[PDB]
Amino acid sequence: SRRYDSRTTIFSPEGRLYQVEYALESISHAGTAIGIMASDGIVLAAERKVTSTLLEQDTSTEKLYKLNDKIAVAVAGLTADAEILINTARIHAQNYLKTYNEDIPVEILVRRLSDIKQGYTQHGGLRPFGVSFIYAGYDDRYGYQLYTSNPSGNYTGWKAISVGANTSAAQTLLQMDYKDDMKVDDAIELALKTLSKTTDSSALTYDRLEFATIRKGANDGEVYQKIFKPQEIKDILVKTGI
Amino acid sequence: TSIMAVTFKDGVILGADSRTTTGAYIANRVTDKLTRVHDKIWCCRSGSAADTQAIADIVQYHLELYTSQYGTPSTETAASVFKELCYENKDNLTAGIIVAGYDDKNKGEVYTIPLGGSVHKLPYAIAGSGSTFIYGYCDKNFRENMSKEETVDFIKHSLSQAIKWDGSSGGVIRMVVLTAAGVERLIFYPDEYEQL
Amino acid sequence: SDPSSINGGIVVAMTGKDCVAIACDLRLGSQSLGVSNKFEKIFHYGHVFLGITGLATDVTTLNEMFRYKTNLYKLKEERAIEPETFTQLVSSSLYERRFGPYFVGPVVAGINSKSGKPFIAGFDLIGCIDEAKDFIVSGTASDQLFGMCESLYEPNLEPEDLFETISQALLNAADRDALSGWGAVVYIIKKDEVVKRYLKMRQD
Amino acid sequence: SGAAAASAAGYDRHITIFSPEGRLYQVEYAFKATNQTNINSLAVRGKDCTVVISQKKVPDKLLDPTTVSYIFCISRTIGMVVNGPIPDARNAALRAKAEAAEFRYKYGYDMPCDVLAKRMANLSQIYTQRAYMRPLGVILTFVSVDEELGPSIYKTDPAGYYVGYKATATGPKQQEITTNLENHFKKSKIDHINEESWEKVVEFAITHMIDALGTEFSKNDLEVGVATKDKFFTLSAENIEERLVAI
Amino acid sequence: QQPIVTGTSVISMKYDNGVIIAADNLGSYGSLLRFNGVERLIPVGDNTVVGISGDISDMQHIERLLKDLVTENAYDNPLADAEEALEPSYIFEYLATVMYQRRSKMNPLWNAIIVAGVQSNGDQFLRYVNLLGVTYSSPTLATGFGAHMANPLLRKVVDRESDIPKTTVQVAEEAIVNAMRVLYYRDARSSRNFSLAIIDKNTGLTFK
Amino acid sequence: MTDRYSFSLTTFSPSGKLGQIDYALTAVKQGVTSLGIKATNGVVIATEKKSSSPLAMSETLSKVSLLTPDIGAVYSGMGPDYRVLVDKSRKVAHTSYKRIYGEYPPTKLLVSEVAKIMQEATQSGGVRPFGVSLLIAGHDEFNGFSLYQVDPSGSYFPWKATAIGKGSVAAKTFLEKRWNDELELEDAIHIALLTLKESVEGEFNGDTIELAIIGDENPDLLGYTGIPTDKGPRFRKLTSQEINDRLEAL
Amino acid sequence: KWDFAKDIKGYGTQK
Amino acid sequence: SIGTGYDLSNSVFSPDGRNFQVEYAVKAVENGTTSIGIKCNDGVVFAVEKLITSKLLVPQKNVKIQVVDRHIGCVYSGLIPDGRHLVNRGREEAASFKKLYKTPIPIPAFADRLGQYVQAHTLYNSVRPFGVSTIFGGVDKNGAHLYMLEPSGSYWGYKGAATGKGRQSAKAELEKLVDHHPEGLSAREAVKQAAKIIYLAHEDNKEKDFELEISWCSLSETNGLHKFVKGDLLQEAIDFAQKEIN
Amino acid sequence: TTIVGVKFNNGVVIAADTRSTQGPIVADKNCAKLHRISPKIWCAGAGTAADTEAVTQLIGSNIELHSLYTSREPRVVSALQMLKQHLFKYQGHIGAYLIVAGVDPTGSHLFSIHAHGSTDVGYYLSLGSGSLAAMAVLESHWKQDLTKEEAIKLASDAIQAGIWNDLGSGSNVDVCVMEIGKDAEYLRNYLTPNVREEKQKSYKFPRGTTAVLKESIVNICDIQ
Repeated sequence: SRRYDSRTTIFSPEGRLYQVEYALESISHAGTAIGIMASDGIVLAAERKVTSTLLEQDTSTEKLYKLNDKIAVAVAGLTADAEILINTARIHAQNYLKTYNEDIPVEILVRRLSDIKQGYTQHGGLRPFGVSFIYAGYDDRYGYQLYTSNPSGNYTGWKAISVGANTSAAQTLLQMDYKDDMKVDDAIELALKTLSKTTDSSALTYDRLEFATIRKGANDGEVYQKIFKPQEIKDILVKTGI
Repeated sequence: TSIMAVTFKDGVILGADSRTTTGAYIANRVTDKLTRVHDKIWCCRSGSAADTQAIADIVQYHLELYTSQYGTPSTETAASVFKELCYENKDNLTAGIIVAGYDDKNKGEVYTIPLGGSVHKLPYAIAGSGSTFIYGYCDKNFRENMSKEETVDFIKHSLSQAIKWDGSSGGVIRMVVLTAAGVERLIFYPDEYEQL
Repeated sequence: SDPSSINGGIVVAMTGKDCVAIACDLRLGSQSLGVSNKFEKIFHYGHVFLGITGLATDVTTLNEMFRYKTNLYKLKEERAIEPETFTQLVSSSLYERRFGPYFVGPVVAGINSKSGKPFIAGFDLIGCIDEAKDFIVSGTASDQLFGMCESLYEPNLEPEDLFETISQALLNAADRDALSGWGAVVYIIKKDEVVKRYLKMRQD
Repeated sequence: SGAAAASAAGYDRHITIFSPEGRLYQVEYAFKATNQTNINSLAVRGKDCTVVISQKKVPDKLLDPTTVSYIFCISRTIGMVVNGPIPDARNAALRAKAEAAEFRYKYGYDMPCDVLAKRMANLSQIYTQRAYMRPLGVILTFVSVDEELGPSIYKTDPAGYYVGYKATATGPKQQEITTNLENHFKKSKIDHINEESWEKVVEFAITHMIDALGTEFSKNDLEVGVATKDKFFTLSAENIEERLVAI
Repeated sequence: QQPIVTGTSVISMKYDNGVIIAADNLGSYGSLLRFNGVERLIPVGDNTVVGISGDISDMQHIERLLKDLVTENAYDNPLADAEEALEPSYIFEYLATVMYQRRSKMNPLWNAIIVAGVQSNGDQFLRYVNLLGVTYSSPTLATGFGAHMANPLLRKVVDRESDIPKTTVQVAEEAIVNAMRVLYYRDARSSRNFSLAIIDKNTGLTFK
Repeated sequence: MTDRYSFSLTTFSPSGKLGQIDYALTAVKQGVTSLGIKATNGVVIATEKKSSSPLAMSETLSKVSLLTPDIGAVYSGMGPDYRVLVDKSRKVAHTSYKRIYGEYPPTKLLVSEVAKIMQEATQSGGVRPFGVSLLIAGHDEFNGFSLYQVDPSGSYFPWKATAIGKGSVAAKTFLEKRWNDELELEDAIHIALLTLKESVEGEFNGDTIELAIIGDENPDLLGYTGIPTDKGPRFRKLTSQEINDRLEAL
Repeated sequence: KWDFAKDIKGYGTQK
Repeated sequence: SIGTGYDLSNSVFSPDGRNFQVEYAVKAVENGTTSIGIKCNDGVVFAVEKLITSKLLVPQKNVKIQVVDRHIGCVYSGLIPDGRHLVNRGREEAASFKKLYKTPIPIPAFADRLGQYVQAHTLYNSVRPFGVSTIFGGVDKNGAHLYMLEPSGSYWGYKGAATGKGRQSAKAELEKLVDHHPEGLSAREAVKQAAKIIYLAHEDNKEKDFELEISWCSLSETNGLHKFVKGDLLQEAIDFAQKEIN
Repeated sequence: TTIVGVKFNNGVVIAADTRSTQGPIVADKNCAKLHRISPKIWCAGAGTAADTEAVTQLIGSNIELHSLYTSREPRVVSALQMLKQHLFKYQGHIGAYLIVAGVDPTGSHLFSIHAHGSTDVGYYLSLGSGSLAAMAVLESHWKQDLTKEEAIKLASDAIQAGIWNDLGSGSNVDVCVMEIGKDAEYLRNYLTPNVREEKQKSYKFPRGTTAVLKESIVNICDIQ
């Protein structure tokens, strides 16, 4: 037909905006990112595509990130357009605390930060972001939380998701063995299994990965953005008997 | 404080007293008050100083490109640049100055500029808060079409006539010259005109 | 009336052998009155500490904006703030407002976690970085404390030996000041631990 | 195959479009404009004196040849010669002459030809980022006699490339000239040239753009510049009559 | 503002075949009397003049544009030498509405502007305006102390609207020239010099 | 055949890919070879100078350039999109970081302030991107030495030993045949020129080559002897003769 | 003591 | 029509380093009347064929010369309004050269404030160039001048100029004179010597009647200003001209 | 806050008191009045010090770029004609009154600056509260064709007059000297003429003296 593909404000006769859906296949090129919601602490996870030998894949976390001492993110999409809206998020959370003097809830910035990704699928000769996220938080109103944001602006709250490549199985494998209690250390041993069983390679090293953890587990209650280093995933990794 | 300029047959002359003041303290006693705005254009900075520096340093910008784009300038053109900065911004600053130049065709010219901003034609011109003591001791000694030797001391006898009786602001004296051939800074010292 | 001479607060800083000491007063109120026994005029960001004087709005408002920042510089550079940058930041973060300014006598104190060193400084309301090594003060009663702190502080001091010369420098002065002194507070700092003590004095 | 997929599939009318070869083509099509006069300049160094020469054609008789010139005295100590159409030479000449100035108003001295070729070339890049302006179809030469570097030639093209040659020519006829002084330098191994006088160095550069150019020249078909400390200027016609008498 | 180099008075009168206006030639700085080579009368065309008082810095600013106003008239009107030229009413409104829109901006011109000339039909014209922009007309006018001293005098020559064609030129010039005497006799800042302008609907114009 | 999702940038194709970036990264691979590898006590940054004509003084323009005393660069690809970049990079040290922190920045926060100067020009039509690349390399005092790449897309892959340009994979094939973990600078330096003897044609002397180092402070370059703590630069361009002996040691 | 006021060619810049 | 793609717009370059929209404007000047200007020992004289389409037009008041501030004139040949748009920029800036410098604008410095303006249109995209080629000269301190303006932005200094459809002709009769008289014509024979030409240049349009116009600037006969003609001066110049060609 | 500048045959030099004042009351025993805009160049501002230090560490950034963009050493005159234009925008709210002197490829230089922008030149200058006294000393000792080590003394003993023969000055002296083709020597605490001797006893206190209401620990803990 007369091809309705060239601007994100064109509305094909069937009612569907094509140039948004394209973004939702610009994400499959990405690198997988997983998060499971425990009963006593969320876990996240990740996986990288490029892993040549002569580049420092030790300290540089490229996907996992923080927003403050309560909230963490795991990206899946273009990387030019992650700094743009993860500094903005930091700059949003502080500028809430700064003027209500209490911590940011998750359902605010996910609500906000997704409307930003809708302010570009509507007006101007602009593009929509190729981005997704996996939020992981805590707050008095609901406690533990998990959330997700497409490159459209639509968000939904979940219990366990994978984004990026090969989620099809990685949901399927997940949803048929996710118990509902799942103590934290019993969650990690699930997340690796998904990435172990879904990927393309067979090595699943210590360098290709990073997986972090939120923890309320301390006495004198408070939150702990525990990120894991290369030296202890190895303990996670030998312990399973890969 | 005490500056003046005069024309003659083969060119013109500028002059001044190298002294300043804030309150009643000798701060800088060797100051020049003459500006290389262009090769054969000069001036005399009377009034404030923070203003005339920047003003003069602008006018290079408009006379350094007008030099380039459109030809060598004329002296009439200069004061009609100075005038447009001093009139249009009169109610902030404090400056009243003099110019001088020369063409091989049109002989020496000297204009003047008060505080409020108004060019005028003049053969002899004076300016300075402490140089109103001379309007008598020059209008009688002065004539036209004289020469270098006759007008140099003419200046010299004037400025000491200022500083001796109640000048209240002046030091050494210096002067320059703008003929058709070239230019040369002159210098005369206290011991010369003091005993005079 | 001056802004600086309204509410009332006094702060002190002092160097020591691998230890420092900072303190402040708790009185607050209008002109010729007092309302609260309890207003911690002193704060901390990371290991680096800070203390403020003068008008209370520009106390409470400088806490937030500096807290808006160091929680970025940690996220962005993956490293806490150390003082000798912080002491520059407070200059240029005040010298932007050279006109319509804030009305503060700040201080700063902390250790540089690389060389184990101590550090303090003081400022004015448009960012003149004073880098005295022995001590530095600010408040309404500065002139009532540069004297009764000079004669009391030797160099190369020990923490509790350095403690009791803050308080007496802090008490015998604030007891003479006209607009201060309902209870105090002090911090002694070492490379790897901190403790808070209050102090006893008069009341109304 | 070279520009076949170019001329057909766009890539030749927008500036800011790359080809899958990497080549953008618009600026690579600007250079054809430089030769639209069939004109051919030259420049060389000295002990302290620099020179630049240009033809000055003999069109229909009605012109007033005093004004036809591609030599523009920019400021003092500086000068330039263009290669391209006149109008797209002025807008570069004038954007400069009001640029050496403000420097001297803002930094306290006169710019060299270093910066003046880095500045004006830091602009023609920009106009090949944005669509503000078609890139000026020129390639222009600068000259100077600096205080810290001595003589100095520089050069600028519509992309932004700039290098300070030792001697060079330009136009439709570079290969013929450039060889007739490249071979000259490997003789002596002197970046500069001898003959202290700015006079005697002209007659060197004339005769090399006679033997290797292709004909004989009068006084009127040329226009020539020169740079010396404190000055930049143009010249008279006798310098060749005091050549062929010696030969 | 507040001025420095302030001028002084001028004088006018209408008569049967035309008008007369004149000033003195002087530039002050206070009590001092620096310049005495200036004029006060800026002709425009061959029917019209303008006298000026007040700050000489601004009098230079008036003459700069009137010469341009007539210039931009000549653009695209070959007819505009004879009848489509600048008569005075074509002018004065420009020097009036400039001023009210320069007063309300609050950076005014402390000149006091007088205008004299003749229309194309042949009738008298004379009008006046100070810095605030107010306007009026009568057969004889002055400025500053000239209106506090010499206006009562010249009205003895020309009382009111009736006796205007009861008058000639020789009697007219021989009045203000005696008013000139007064100001050089008593006025503080005046000078012995003079500068005259007559207009005639038949013979035209002349000057000092 | 064409693709009709490549003449512009803000358009996605069904594989979720954008148009012109993919070709800019080809504009560099067609360009000359440049590199920089790493060591334990310093970092090296090298490339050559394919001087077009013999008459072009190949010294009036530097592939390498200083950003801060502790940080230097080199490109591979297009040129004018380099000296227009750095002139608005080093500023940003003096604008966004320095004046509000007193001191020059780390090496990676500099990169973030380059790569958005690189990404401002890939978000709106009417702007070609920077058909270049970069190898920023420097040092600081909590994370240490470093090396970093910066593509036109705004992404900055870090690295240890790497090259770019046409002669890349031939070189990258060679590095790990010679690279180690505990290597030292003056050992890591003759490697990074015998790497460049393969990706070259013709002359291989100081006047067809230029490179840099990073090391301990070079206070003799500093200028203001008399302060105890202001140890001066950490970046110095090796002159011709300082190179032109090492080859004869090889 | 006023014999050294000759080597002042101007008010900061010129020459 | 070498390039069907590279003509729809401006600000482009052909493969041969050209932009053709300028090369099509020039063909709008050719479809315009003739206009000339002679240089003289004291000043200049301008002229033009002023065609008449009907009998109904009033004579001598649909003039075509536009007079800039008293010392330079401009005559067109092409599309008139783009012209009259152009002097009406040249008639304002010259003031802005006066109120800063107080001298009347010279002639060259009046050109570069036109020849640099026109060049701006031929580098953007949202505009159209000018379809004129206007002649302009006058008098200043340093003699006379005379120039041609051409929509490429170029201008050059001419002893003689001619445009329109009578280009190839009047570029001869202005070559003859500059061989006879290197010593500089006076300003009372060039005029009638101009009328000779426009009556010779008409003969591409022997169909239709017309009207002749002249405007002239030189120091001796005018005291250094711009002015039209009238009276015996042009009437004899008419009588001079159609005589000699019959 | 008596500072001083003086030129000699092949270089220049400057010095400065080290007394601070929040009015009459002191607030710093010593403070480096000397500041840098570039390695060879150095400057010292007497007045509102906060407005002194901006312009130094600012202009030292707007010029460092210029040197690299120009591929050339700076010139001090460039450090003048920009700040001269900077201050004049503000027409005196700035509390600045500076000298500046250094070295450039064309020679040596000294210059003085005031707030409105009134800059002037001279072989010797002195500013601050003690601009008066310090100028008179060197008047009584300055010569033509002076030499380097004759100026360190003439410039130091001069501002020693700016200490004893002045009120608001103070303890120490800081000096910096340049010389062509050579680095910039920076003499910190070139002479300590006075010394805070010892009061006749220690007025300290022993342990267990004050009355602490409560006590508690602080944590600066992390992610555990």
